[PDB]
Amino acid sequence: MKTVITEVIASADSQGRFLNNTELQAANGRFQRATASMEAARALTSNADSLVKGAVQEVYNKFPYLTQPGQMGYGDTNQAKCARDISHYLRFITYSLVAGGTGPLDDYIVAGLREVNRTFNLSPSWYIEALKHIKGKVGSQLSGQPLTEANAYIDYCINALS
Amino acid sequence: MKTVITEVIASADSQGRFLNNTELQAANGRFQRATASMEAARALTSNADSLVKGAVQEVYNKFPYLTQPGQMGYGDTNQAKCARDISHYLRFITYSLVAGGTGPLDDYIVAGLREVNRTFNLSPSWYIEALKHIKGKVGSQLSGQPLTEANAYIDYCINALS
Amino acid sequence: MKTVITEVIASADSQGRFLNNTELQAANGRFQRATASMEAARALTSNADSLVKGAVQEVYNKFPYLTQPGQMGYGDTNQAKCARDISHYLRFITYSLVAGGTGPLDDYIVAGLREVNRTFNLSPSWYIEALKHIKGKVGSQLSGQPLTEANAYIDYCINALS
Amino acid sequence: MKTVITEVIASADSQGRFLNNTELQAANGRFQRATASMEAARALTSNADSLVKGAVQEVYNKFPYLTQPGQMGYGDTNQAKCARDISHYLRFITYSLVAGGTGPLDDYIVAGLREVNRTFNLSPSWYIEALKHIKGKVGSQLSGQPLTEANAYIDYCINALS
Amino acid sequence: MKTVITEVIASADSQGRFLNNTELQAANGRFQRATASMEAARALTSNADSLVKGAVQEVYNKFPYLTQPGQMGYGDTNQAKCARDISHYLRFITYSLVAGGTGPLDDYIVAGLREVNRTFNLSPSWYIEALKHIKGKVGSQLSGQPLTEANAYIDYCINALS
Amino acid sequence: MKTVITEVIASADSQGRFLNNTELQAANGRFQRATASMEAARALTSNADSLVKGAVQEVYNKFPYLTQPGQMGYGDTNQAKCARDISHYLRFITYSLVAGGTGPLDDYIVAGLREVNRTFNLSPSWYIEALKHIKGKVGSQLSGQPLTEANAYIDYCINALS
Amino acid sequence: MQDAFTKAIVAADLRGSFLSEQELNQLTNLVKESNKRLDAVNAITGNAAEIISDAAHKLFAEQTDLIRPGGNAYPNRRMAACLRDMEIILRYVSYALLAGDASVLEDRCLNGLKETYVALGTPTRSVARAVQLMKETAIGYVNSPSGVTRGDCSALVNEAATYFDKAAASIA
Amino acid sequence: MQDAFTKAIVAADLRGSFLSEQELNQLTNLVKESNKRLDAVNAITGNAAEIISDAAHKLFAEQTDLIRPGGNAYPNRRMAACLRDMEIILRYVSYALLAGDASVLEDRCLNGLKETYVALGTPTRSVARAVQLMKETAIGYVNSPSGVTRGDCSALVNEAATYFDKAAASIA
Amino acid sequence: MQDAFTKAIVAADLRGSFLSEQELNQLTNLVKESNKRLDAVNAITGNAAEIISDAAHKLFAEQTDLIRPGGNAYPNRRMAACLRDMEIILRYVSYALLAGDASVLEDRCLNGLKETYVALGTPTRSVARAVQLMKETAIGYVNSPSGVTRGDCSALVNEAATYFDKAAASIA
Amino acid sequence: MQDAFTKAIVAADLRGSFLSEQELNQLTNLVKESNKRLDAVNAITGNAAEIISDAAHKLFAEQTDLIRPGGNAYPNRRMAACLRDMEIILRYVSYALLAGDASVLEDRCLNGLKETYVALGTPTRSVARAVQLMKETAIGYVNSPSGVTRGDCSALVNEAATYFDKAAASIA
Amino acid sequence: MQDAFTKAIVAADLRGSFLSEQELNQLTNLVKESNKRLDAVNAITGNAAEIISDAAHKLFAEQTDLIRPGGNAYPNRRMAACLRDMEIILRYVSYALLAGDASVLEDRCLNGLKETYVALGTPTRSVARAVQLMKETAIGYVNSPSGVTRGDCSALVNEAATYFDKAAASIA
Amino acid sequence: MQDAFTKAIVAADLRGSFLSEQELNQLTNLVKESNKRLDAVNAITGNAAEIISDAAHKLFAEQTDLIRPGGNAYPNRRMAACLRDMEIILRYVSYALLAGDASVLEDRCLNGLKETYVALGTPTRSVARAVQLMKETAIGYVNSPSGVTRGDCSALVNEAATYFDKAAASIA
Ligand SMILES: *[C@@H](C)[C@H]1/C(=C/c2[nH]c(/C=C3N=C(/C=C4\NC(=O)C(CC)=C4C)C(C)=C\3CCC(=O)O)c(CCC(=O)O)c2C)NC(=O)[C@@H]1C
Repeated sequence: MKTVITEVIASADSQGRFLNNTELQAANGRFQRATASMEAARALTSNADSLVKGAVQEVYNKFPYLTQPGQMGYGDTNQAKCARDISHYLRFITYSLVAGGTGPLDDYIVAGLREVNRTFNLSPSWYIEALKHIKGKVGSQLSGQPLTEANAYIDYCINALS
Repeated sequence: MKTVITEVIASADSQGRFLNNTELQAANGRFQRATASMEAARALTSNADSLVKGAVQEVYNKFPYLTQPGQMGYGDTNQAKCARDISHYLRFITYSLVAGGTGPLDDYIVAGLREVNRTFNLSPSWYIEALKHIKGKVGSQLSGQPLTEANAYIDYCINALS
Repeated sequence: MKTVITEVIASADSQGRFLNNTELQAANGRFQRATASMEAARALTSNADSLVKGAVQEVYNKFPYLTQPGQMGYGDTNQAKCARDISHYLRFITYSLVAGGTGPLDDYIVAGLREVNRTFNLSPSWYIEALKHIKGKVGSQLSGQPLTEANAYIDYCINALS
Repeated sequence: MKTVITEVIASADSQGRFLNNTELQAANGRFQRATASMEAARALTSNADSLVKGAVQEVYNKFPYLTQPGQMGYGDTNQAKCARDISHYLRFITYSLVAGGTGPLDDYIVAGLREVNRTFNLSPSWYIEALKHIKGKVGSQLSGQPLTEANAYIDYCINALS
Repeated sequence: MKTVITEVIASADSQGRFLNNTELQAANGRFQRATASMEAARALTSNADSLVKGAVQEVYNKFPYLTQPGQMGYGDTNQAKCARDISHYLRFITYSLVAGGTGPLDDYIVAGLREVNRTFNLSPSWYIEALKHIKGKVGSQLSGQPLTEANAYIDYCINALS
Repeated sequence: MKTVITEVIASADSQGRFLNNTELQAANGRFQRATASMEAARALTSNADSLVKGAVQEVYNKFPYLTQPGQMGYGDTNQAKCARDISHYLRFITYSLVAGGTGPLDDYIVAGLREVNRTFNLSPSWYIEALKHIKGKVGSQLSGQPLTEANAYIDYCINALS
Repeated sequence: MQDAFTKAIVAADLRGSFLSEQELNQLTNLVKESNKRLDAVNAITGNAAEIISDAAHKLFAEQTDLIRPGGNAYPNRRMAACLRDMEIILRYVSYALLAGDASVLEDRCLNGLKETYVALGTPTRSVARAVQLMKETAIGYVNSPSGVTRGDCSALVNEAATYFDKAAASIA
Repeated sequence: MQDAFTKAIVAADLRGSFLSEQELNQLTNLVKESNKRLDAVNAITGNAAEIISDAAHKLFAEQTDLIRPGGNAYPNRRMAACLRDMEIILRYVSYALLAGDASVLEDRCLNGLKETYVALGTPTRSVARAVQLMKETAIGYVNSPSGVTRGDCSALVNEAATYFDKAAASIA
Repeated sequence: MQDAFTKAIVAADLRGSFLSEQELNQLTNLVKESNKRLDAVNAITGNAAEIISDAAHKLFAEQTDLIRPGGNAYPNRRMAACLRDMEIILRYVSYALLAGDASVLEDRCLNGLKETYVALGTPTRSVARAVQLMKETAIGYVNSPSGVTRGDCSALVNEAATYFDKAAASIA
Repeated sequence: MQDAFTKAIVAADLRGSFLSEQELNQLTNLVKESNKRLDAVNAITGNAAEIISDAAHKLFAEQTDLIRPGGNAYPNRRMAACLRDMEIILRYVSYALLAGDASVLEDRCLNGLKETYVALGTPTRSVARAVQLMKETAIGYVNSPSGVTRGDCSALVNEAATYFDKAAASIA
Repeated sequence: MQDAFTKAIVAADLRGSFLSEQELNQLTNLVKESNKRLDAVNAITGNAAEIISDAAHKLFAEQTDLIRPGGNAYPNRRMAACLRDMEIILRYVSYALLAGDASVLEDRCLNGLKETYVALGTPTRSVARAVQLMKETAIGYVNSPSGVTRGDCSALVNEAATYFDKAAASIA
Repeated sequence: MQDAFTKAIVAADLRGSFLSEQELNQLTNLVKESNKRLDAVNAITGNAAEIISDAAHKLFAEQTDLIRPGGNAYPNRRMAACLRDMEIILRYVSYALLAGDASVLEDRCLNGLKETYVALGTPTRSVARAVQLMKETAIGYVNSPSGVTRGDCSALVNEAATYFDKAAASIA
């Protein structure tokens, strides 16, 4: 799973090489950034329920036809899967924050994303809109480098979905 | 040439990928370490003439037979090449310090090292001893993380010669 | 471009081989099917204007929100590009019919389809619905093997979009 | 074993692909040709004994030295192996006719042909003469597309021996 | 072209290596054998006309049907090409003797042999018989190691034709 | 293991080929050289103790510092390993002489030589000097082609150490 | 690879015989029925995506454990691998249906596949269930085509089922 | 690779058009003549070895300098390479004849071939002559098959000639 | 590949010199400004899809010839190849911006690219225009970030422009 | 490959949970101790050749059987293979120490290695001893750096030992 | 690969010894007899096609089941594979005869071969019989050459037999 | 690859002739002188490292610009590449000396080498000088063996010089 630390190890290993000062300075960058990252993760974890609820409701505000009979935002099961999915994204964002890299998102959401969404008729636009709403809300919960960290991973997702 | 920055770009590039937060945190480690590294480079630069002289003389102290007629520490040319070579090592250590990686040493000293030394009958032991002496001297000029940076690159050379 | 004829030639060529009775029977199947295929192409060509008009309007009946301000079925240009695109599909269906294979569709629509639609935010949804509408209409225009031909290439497109 | 059907399946499979209208038209050519092919196979099967007998004797008329003592057409064993071998060829021609391809001939006669004949001192010229004789006889037993089918596989063998 | 000398050089070169005592001893074997080999070449060169003439006649002796009208030993041109071809074989045998290897025969006769003979309907049996007859005659012209050399290259050809 | 015989077999085998006169002449060079080679091996074997003894003592005469306390020619164990190592070289030279190639030296001394010597701090100069002393002594024990053989394998080692 | 005709030839050769009447008549019936066979293969190809999608939807409703953390169709990477397998198996089943012989399915798909799944920790019976679910939807399309001449395809439907059923039994 | 149908489609697409009546009528006539086309391709395939061997015998009777030391069809290795080239050209010409289009011959055979020959020192006009000699023998077989329905194949013969003549002109 | 620090080392080595206080002061500037540099790179990465899509929409609105039959962004295959190229160039430009040096852009992207486009018949000025539009949208994102500390990034914006302008001038 | 953070995430995902307080607090302490971790990794890297060489000298002084004819560290080729193995194992141990997780050592080094040695006739307990000896010398360097801030590294030393002991137990 | 000299060296090295007078004496004899050895190897090479052909003709006269439908030397493809195997084995036997050592035959030919045949359904006893027939014809040629100096080759004939008999015993 | 004997055969074949008395005489002379030739090749092989090193030391004493920053034998990587080239050229020269023909040197070493050096910015006249210094030292060893039978090797020395001089003229 991709983190700064697995990445620098992969680098040294691809060259049959002991880790040197090149890779250790890199690793220090991961460790120095951890405090800001963990502060972001903590804020997203503790506001998770309301961040998910609001995001799901913003999807239905943006695409109102979804909540009509026959549509994919209609019924308890469709709506429960939405909340679950948006909870997944937020969970994997917190993981990436704590991990020091995009690996959790890459491995659990991004690999297979379009194949899966195509087969189950899931529009990336719904998830992009959910994530933009979460981004708006996180902007009042965090500032400074914790905000920069959170935004990086939220934007990463939005891009993966585009 | 290997630095944290070229190595994270190479990483992203090998995967056909934009740089993401993984690589940017790594890069920050390079930038955050630069101050200590530049302090080390400056001390080694300003002390270079005496560090080289003392290092060359320590080689002769440790292997006295070298300065006898017919031997490879005898004569002004043999001794001038010694001072030149040791200045090369110190120059490339300072470059590596400033560069944020082993690249300068790898590309200019380490690649071809054994083949060159074998052909010209240069003992790695002479250079190891020169570098150990320089390391002793640097230990009284620098402390803290500048020292840790200097020592890393001096030890890197000692290992490449072993 | 893939047709029965280019396919059997590619087959013989991949083995360094003259065409034999195996490939000539195959080619006969292409030639025997041409009459039905060309009858299908003729019916689709002559009703192309009304097939396109109706298909575009069915997209808007199925997804009414599209024709609201700010949406991708709003305005002369959005709607002109729709009619053009649906006309492309029908044009390449007729080409495939006449060509004795999916090659025209493969080379001009299928290759790059998802990458293009993703970048320009084009829902396969819309095109699937346009094609299903065309299929309904063609069902009263053709029967027998001309119908079976037309349906094959329409369904090919629907599958490529799924 | 190569038939139109195994060949179109191999084609679709080599591209990771469902069979489409390109391959199905090809397969129809196989099926449409089966009647003529089976009529050819029936005629060759029912006249097999006299076709083999006359072919073997034609080898001896064309190369009379073969039936002299010490030669390869001398004796009941040499002559029994001749009738067997010619019956082999006729049997694999009927199999190819029925199979919709050259596969039976390719797999059982053509693969290894020259190496085997070289080792056992079998002249291709004998077999070419036997096959030309059979072709003459079949010309009075069949007409139209059954003839065209029979001739294709007889000629295929003559070519493989040249 | 394969000789002991080109062989041992190829060997050293494939390993990125200077020639050592292993290859030099081998090369000495080539040089020591040269006297016997050149004595064989001399005898085959000076008897070439009668060796070729007798070999061609022995082919017609063994396969009398060839000299009948319509056959491949009939007429001045067919017979001239026979004498030419048998001269080629003898010439390349002398070259191989002198060269210290099979290379001349490999490069000029053996590469392409079966393909060429198959296209022009040339039986290897004719050439095998010509070569056996030459071998009988050479047995009275040479003895000892010159004979052993001559025989080796004659047998080499017989095998390449089998 | 590389000898003329394994070499020519490898050559024929790499081409899927029977051994021919090319390889057999080479093999004769090996067999013809054996007498001189075995005479060389015989003289080195019978003088082995005094050749090793004198070679070790010449190393100490050429590099006198080695026998001082703390140095690598000081003490029973360092000096016993020297005599053992020099005995290995002489043993593998006799093997290569008898074997008709460098294979014993290649496989048992040359493969891994630099890596081993680098790790245990063994100077090639010591061994070169020992071999040059042995070469001087062998020059009074052998003459002619036995001498040329002995010198080839001694020089081979000196070069492998350079 | 073998087809129905090629299979018969191989058997007749092992007897050293020209094909028998009996063998020729099975092959004559296959030729007679071949247009229906082409329609049946066309029904699968023309509806492939929907066959996989309908089967997938049903499988994950019946076995919700697969789409939870810890389940073998979680995360997105495992769901994508799963859907890809369904497409692969459906592709080889349809090849077998054109050939009139299961050998392509057996040789290029089913051979060693259970062992692969067991080594991966993929629940083999859930893969089998997926295959059966695809059979049901695939047969529905064979039986419900657009403007095809009405007639009886029950024999071809049974044959199609055997190919799907072999896949499922080989995997489970 | 293109065939006659695919060539028309590519042109109609550059105009942004459905195929015209004129284009459709020329394709309809190719379909009408396609059995004769299949017989003509079959004439080359069924007689390929003899077409090459007849052409080869005639070439080396007209140009005896090729089969002497110093000549480009000497020694055996060069003769073999020569015969192989005749085979290759005949194979691509016959592909073009099934396709009704020379693009496979041009793309996979003729493109850059003269330059290859010039680099090798192969006499390009002698290769061209070999192609012409194969044309003559090949057309002889197209015109004299066993038990084919009698009719006029002059158009297909002329078309076959164009593909051979295109090879010759490209090489010479 | 080089970066800004590595470039200085190379030049100092050609003089046989330790780095000067001028060169070191120049590198100290880059370290001091490096957080802004990371934000600037982050602006491009975090908005990459939108930079490409905004640029693409504008290009094809201006040059409607490219999306007609006969045009080099038609059919879907050519449009996809076009979009992929925009992504590749934007990716190498952003690498250059982290590095502080254009060598990765030049070595792994721009070198020989115009010649490739000319061989393909791709209109090089239209590619150059795509790069210009991506520059504009990319620079907009560098200047309009969410919740970043307010300051002056004009030097880094100018530097980013030079890398885009390097690509355009190399291609056009 | 996993690291200490990634390992925790994998486990929290199997529960369908955000990371717990407890998990976060052990990751927070790893971050707190990370500078010492970097010094410990640096101790091994900076003294790698020396660590390998002292361990090798000691092994061959304890087990003189290995450096006699018939022994597995004779001739030069086997000694070189042996020394290479020591370097490989020390490299993967040090990777594990940066990662805070043994998975890279298990996956890319230890997996199947005993079986390889048994097939080769390499004495597995002598390899284990070599690893043990490298642990002792490597830990000595971790405890004896030059000019590092003084403090307590016992936990990191214990952790390093576990990775070495892991390797030895897996091999022996 | 080993030869007779190399085999002795390997054994002397395991003892930590220079070669003994006994070992040197055996190698001296091999050198003395080496011209006869070269004739013996020459007898096989110069008559290789004939040895395989005589052996093949006898095998299939004896075991007529192999050349009937159902037999393992039927059809042409199996007969060709069979003849190729006879050539391969005879080649490796003759290599062993030049070397004075069976290791090349065991390492590059016989190792795992019976298992390969059992998996294929090739009757291993019939392969062994082919080898035995090749031995008889090969030994005939070694004994009855054109114009070689008359003498006793019984030891070399016995040695050649061992290599053939080792092949047969390893396969059967 | 050609040798002296093979070169003659190629020329005789272009005439359609058996080798002449004159050609056979040259070749007889080469055989007669072959033991000297083996000693001359053995002089280069046995002293290869010293030849390269003596030449290298002289080159860099003469051209001290090459070993300064900016010079083409600086840094260690360029020096190693340089030494490697000297060894490569000396190896192909010695191969040509065993062969009695320069074709191996020309085909596998010299062909296109000047162009390579010019592209790299390697000073071709300095490479040529290296080759000339190696020639001098190599010829010194040919003339200075240990315990070789005394005689005249001037012809072989002159021939060795031609191979070195071919290399130098081809490179400069
Ligand atoms: C122009 C680019 C915009 C802008 C930038 C700007 N940034 C800062 C300050 C900081 N930016 C960072 C960002 C990072 N640190 C990292 O390790 C990484 C990779 C994970 C990033 C992206 C940090 C740590 C700082 C310092 C602390 C802070 O939050 O301020 C400034 C302030 C000046 C400075 O150089 O520090 C500025 C001006 N400013 C703008 O207005 C542009 C829109």
